[PDB]
Amino acid sequence: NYRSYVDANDGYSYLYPADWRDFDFLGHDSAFKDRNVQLQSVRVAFIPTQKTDIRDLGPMDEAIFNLVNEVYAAPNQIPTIYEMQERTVDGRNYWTFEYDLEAPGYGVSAFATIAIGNGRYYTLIVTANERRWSRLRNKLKVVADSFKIS
Amino acid sequence: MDLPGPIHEILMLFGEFILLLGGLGVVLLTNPIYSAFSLGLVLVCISLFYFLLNSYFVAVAQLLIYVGAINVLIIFAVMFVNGSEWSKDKNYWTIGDGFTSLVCITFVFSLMTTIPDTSWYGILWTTRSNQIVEQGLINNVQQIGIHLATDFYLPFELISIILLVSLIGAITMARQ
Amino acid sequence: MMFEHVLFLSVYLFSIGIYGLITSRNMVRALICLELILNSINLNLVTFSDLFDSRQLKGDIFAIFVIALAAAEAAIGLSILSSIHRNRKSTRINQSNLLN
Amino acid sequence: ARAALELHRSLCPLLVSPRELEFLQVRDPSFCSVSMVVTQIHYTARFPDGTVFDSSYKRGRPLTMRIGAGKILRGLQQGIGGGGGVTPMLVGGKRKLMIPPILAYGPEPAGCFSEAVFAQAEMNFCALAA
Amino acid sequence: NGSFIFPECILIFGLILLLMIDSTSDQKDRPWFYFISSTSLVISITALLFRWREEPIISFSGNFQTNNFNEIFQFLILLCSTLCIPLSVEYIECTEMAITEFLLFVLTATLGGMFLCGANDLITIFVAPECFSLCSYLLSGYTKRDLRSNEATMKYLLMGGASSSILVHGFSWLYGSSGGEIELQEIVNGLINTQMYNSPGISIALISITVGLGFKLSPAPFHQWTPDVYEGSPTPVVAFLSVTSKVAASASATRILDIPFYFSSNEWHLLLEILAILSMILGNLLAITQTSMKRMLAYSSIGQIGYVIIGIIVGDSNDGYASMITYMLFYISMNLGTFACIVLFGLRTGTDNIRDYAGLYMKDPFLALSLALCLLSLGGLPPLAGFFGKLYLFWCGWQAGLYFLVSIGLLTSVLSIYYYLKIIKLLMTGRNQEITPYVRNYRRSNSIELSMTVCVIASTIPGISMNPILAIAQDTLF
Amino acid sequence: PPGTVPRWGTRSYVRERFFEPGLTTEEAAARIRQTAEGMRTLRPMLETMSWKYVLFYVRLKSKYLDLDLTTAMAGVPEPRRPEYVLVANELVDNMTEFDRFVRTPKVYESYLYYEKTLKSLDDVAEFLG
Amino acid sequence: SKLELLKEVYGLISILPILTLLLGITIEVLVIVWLEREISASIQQRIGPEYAGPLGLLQAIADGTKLLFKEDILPSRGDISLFSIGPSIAVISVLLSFLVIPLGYHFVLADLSIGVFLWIAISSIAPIGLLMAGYSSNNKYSFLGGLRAAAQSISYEIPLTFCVLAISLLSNSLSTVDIVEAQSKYGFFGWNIWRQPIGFLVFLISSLAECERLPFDLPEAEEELVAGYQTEYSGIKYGLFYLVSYLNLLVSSLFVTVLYLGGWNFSIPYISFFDFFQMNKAVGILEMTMGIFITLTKAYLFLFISITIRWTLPRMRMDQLLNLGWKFLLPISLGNLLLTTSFQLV
Amino acid sequence: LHEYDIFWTFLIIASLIPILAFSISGLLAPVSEGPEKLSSYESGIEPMGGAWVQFRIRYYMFALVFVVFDVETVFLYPWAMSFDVLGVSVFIEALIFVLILVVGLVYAWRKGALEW
Repeated sequence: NYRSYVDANDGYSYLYPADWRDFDFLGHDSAFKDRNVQLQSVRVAFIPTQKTDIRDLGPMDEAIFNLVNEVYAAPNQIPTIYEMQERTVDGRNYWTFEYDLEAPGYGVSAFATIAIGNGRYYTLIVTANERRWSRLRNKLKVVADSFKIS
Repeated sequence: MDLPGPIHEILMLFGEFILLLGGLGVVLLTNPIYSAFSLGLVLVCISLFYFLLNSYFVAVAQLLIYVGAINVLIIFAVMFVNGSEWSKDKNYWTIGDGFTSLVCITFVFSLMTTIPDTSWYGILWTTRSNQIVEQGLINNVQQIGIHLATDFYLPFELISIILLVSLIGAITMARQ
Repeated sequence: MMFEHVLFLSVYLFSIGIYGLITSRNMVRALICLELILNSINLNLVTFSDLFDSRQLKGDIFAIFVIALAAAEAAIGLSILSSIHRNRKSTRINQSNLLN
Repeated sequence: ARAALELHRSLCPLLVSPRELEFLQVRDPSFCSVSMVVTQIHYTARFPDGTVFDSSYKRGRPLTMRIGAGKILRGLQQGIGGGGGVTPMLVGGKRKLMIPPILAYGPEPAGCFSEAVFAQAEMNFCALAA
Repeated sequence: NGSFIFPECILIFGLILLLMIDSTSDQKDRPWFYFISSTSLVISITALLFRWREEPIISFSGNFQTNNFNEIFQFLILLCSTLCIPLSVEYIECTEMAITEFLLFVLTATLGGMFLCGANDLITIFVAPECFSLCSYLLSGYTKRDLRSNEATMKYLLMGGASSSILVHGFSWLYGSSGGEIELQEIVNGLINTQMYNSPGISIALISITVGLGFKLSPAPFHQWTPDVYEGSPTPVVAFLSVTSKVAASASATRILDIPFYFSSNEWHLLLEILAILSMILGNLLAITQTSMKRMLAYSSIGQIGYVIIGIIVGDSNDGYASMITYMLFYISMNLGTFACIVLFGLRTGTDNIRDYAGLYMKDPFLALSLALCLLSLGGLPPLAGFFGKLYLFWCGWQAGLYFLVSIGLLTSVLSIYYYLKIIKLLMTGRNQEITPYVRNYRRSNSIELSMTVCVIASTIPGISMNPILAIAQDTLF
Repeated sequence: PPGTVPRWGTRSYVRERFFEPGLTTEEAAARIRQTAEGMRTLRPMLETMSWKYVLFYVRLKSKYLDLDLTTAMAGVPEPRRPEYVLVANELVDNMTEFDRFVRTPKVYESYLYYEKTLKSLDDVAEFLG
Repeated sequence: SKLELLKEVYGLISILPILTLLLGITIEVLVIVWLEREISASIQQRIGPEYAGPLGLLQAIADGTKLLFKEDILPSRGDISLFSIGPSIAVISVLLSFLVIPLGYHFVLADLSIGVFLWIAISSIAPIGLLMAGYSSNNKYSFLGGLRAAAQSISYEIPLTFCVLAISLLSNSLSTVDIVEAQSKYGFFGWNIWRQPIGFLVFLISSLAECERLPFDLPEAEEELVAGYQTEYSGIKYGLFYLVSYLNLLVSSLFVTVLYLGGWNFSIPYISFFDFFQMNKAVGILEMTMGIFITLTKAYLFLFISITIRWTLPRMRMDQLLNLGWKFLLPISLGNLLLTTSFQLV
Repeated sequence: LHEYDIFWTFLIIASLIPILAFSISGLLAPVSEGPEKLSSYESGIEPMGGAWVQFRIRYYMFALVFVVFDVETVFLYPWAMSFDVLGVSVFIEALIFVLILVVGLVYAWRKGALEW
């Protein structure tokens, strides 16, 4: 929202609002987390995958569902996929989408995004506990509405 | 999370050889206070076994609730048993020593030959979905933190009254 | 040898825990060996919940409960030890067979 | 250990429809679907060609499992609760499956001093809910 | 957020009230809580009356249980506690011991037993036996100035620690071999997707479980702990144990052995049999040579009578469980009657050994008659209830093929007739110069009378009125 | 389509490799080729961060492919086999680094090697057969 | 080939920073003993350890070297079986606690999400070593002299736990770095010592007896028998006990300041020290030394407070100490948690 | 929860520290003191003999109540960590939990257990 950090990994350049004590979770090269609450904002991880622009991994609504329900999931959860949108800001064909992972208690949410440009399929994510997900949704989307590469 | 590398089995064998001597000290030495201190050594070297495997809570708690409270309580207790230095020399007590050292070894042989016939490293492949979840983003004090109260509600609600009844009974009994 | 060498030490403790129990003469030693057996079973339990069952820990919680009940039993037994040593002025276990 | 004896029939089906992941085949759909809850089915598992290595009928009550949370072969959980492109089996339904070896144990067996399943196998099922 | 614990939440409420009253009130408690606890018990029984004819609905996150068969035992344990408390009020009253925490202990042990009757969780079914055993070394030793009450705490705590240890080790072996699973129903799945079922392992986790089970209900090869404790602890807690421990253990055993052990039938059906054939023999021979009443009762009414209950668990195709329920319902009454009579006479005189019951028919004939009735019923004579109990236990159990267990049962019942008729003979006598100066000074004469008289006619009527009981006990599927 | 040959699993890794001594040439040629189609199944388990199997499987398959590669390569065509030894270096250093990039869990390097670890193993077994 | 292990012989571990921490903690021990011997015995008195150079800056290590030789005696009854085993547990119980203690912006030795829990667990292992040492001999003045302290120490960890938890529930973490993270918001308004002073009081009063303050009430009155279970312990033994005492004091001060105060936060929030200038050039060593600076001074304040309190109250007897630890601190240290539950309910 | 290798190195180093110090003292030490050396100090009476000095009757109750009241904390920690993560049900559950032992402590206070 307010700060703007490339995070010097020569790739992404995304936004993160506030203090964000800057953890190192497991998705390397960047992370940011709040203080008072748990299950907080952006993490981003790299992968090598020598394919081309995301439009090659299949149709949008199917390649999105084969991983919002098989990777970003757990057999002790129920996922629910809401709206999804392509970006095409530099021909990279990003795939921004907001989904929920309901659990016995958790119920986390997400605004995942994906790229395929010269960095081979490295993704973003955001999250917050469900009890408060409603009040700051539009604060996190502009976060996801920042992902571009170089 | 994971472990350094081939340094693993070194610490494994070291701790095993320490714990064996610890147990032998627990069971052999006649002076009860030496036995209790060797028991404390056994329990700290098994807390280190718990910590080596990447289970953190059940290690540090086990170190706090046993290597602390229980051992000092037992030390206080050994201040009530007078008369030590019994017989010695190769099964000091009656032939019951030999009979035990026989039946226990039979028990060993049975279980210690049952175990090295089950391909544990093959029983791990058949379950590649259990330890494949991690709930998506969690650390190992929140795993227990939540999964203790989201489905293990009844025993957690129960243990408290057990503790209270044990306290009341202990005070009513120990007091003359 | 992580998953394999530890279990090879469970029995090699459990057995000992029983032996010290049987050949015990003083009450405190019997209680020590009892605690030792409970810790043996605890150790045999935890490793199973680290190889597998990492989605929802089913062993570590059970280990916690076992430790709690072990502490409760170790309290109650010593409390009984207080009263017995009050009644008779010696706690030699194998020299009380007036109930047979 | 390894295979033992049994005896049964199969109620010969139509031709299987793979549906891009497994081998699907339907025999009789009857009453109603099942959510992510405990179920109770009766199975009779084969080898690829002829052999039978277990059957729920070889014991008492047919076993009870969980359809909806990963606790069983991915092939089954796809072919009983209903997978992508496959309708779920009814309460009193009855279906037949041929499980490819990727949705199964995979290319390593389950040993007990003798692997109880041929290494890198792909088996068959005749699953009838109850 | 659930009413399936409310039968136990009421008990918890009563527990908290009983603990509070001693903290707040001064001295108005002694006959007050004596009925305030009975209020909690009868209210819990009324709450359980609601769930008659209910569904097999699963528990909180699927933890303990809620079906018909389990509900039967859940009510039966409450019945035992309701009948037992009036006994274990006046007894400890006439010992100048604190009474509040005794009733608290009894209530908490009953709570543990009630929770145990379900517990399809593999962890709850471990804490609950401790919630029932941790509240047992206290009662079984809750006369500190006595000496025997310490022996029957040492050689009860050591044994009940070792056995629970063996049991939980078997549980750990099962959790391991099962690919990781706790829910009792969901083991035969998980023990298959992990193909390690037919292998060694399970064969060990079956014996290391059956042994820990046996110790809790004491068949012959592990009966060692029972004869001592039953003599060393006060008689009311002896009765309480010898009824509710057996009920809870036999309620847990059938579920822990039938649900997760479909396949191993032919390898534990035999096993339990080896226990039963011994339990109904070694628990009778010694019973002949006894001279103490409590120890003879330990031998006969427990060392043996825990035989024919099991005598159908092996031979069960769900056509027998009704007979187990009926025999338990008969045994509770035919055992609490004689324990009430024994408590009453012992308090009134001050002796336990058999040789002092002489002449008791002449001094007070009502008590002698109400004790002879229950003893003969235990013997199993036709017009009484124990006869029909043993009968319907055999008639379904001979109807299931196995022959070399019914014959032994009948033979050991004939053998058991001996000491019953011995004490009966010692009742009826008039040789004035033989009766010791114990029954000679007996001022003959509420609670204990009421319990003894309403527990003894239930040892004669149901044996002839078992038709509705039978029609009720047939709807058990667990 | 009949059953298959277990071919010496059967043990608890203290019976095997310590107490049941036996390993013949062209039999290690089975383990070598098996850990190729074997180690090619962790890709889904590297997609989702299951950092607890990507260590146990690697340790086991390595300690198995750290003795076969020394026995099997003695039994390839011995007239011309320096390359069949000039591959074991790669096929056992790529994995020795794979084991580094899983201990302190990374993602980029872990997956960049989880392809360049199998890409080689299809060539060690290639010189065998 | 790769016969056994190529890069895994010994070149994966470096022991430089651990030895730097060792040197730092030893130097700080010298500093704190100088503080004591120069402030406690100089309020209305003469100067402290003079004549050891300009001041006693060398006096501390001089006493250390003197104690080094001192011909360890090893009395007859009881031997190396438990004598040398005694103070080892004591010294390790406080030495290992230095792991999760931070010092400044990105200077923690291990993240260790179970950090403060590990500290609480390692704080309750010393009584074992104290009982062992006090019983390693046979005569009195060491058996009961150690029994008293081992017993009274047990009567205080419960308030320690119910004050550490009343901060873990505020920071929603168990690693010190995240604790100071949840505290660098408002510079000093957000400091927990103002948000939960009722817990800080209990923690501070308990810290005294937890690090053996006071073990003897008077410069003439002994440590309740003749000395605190360290009579026969002549040379490096009494040296190690002196150490472990000062180290318990240090760890307690550092933990109370890293919990209830801003750890390495200035009086103005820690992130705000960068934004108001629009650019930074070489803030690395500046922030490192300033994290050692703004943190060690806060604990120094508590060192001085304890030094002053040493000469203001007659430390109670172990007939009142148990009463205070049990019937006074426990109720309020529970009630503060009961309050902060609804306080953090939002 | 990433790398406890620093923890292991610190463990081995700080466990070598005491034996290192003892051995260093032993190397440069005097091989002397063949005196009596069989009596400890602050007892210029050269006394010897005695036992049954326990007074465990009082401190044993303190030890017991502590051992029982300790288990509260290792159950509270998984709850204290999972407050905001979960809802407010765990709040009521842990309140019931802690209140049980508050009642227990009230009882131990009223009836004389925590004494001189």
